[PDB]
Amino acid sequence: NDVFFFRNRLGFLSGENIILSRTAKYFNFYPASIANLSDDDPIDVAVST
Amino acid sequence: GQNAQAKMIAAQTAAGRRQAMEIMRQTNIQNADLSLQARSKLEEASAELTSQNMQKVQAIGSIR
Repeated sequence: NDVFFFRNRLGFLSGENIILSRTAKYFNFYPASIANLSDDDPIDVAVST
Repeated sequence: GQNAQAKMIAAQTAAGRRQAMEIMRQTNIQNADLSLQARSKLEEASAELTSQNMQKVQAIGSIR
């Protein structure tokens, strides 16, 4: 529905989901590696209410 | 008893030859154990270096 940039993360608003990109890599919406939860991982939080 | 002396000395050839063969068996077996220990050390080094890698993922991630 919308395209924005918050904290240097290219973000989208799809349905009830707010999707943010990596801190610097705007074109990488996937995490780095499943070994230890990283800091600049993408945020794909969903509003629950 | 020349035959008795020959038999006794033949036992010495037997004693030295089996003693030497055993020296090689013990020395060769110990070396294999040391090689296996070196391999285990390599595996431990790999594991600790992987731990160092995983810590790096989170560390450089925070910097970025």
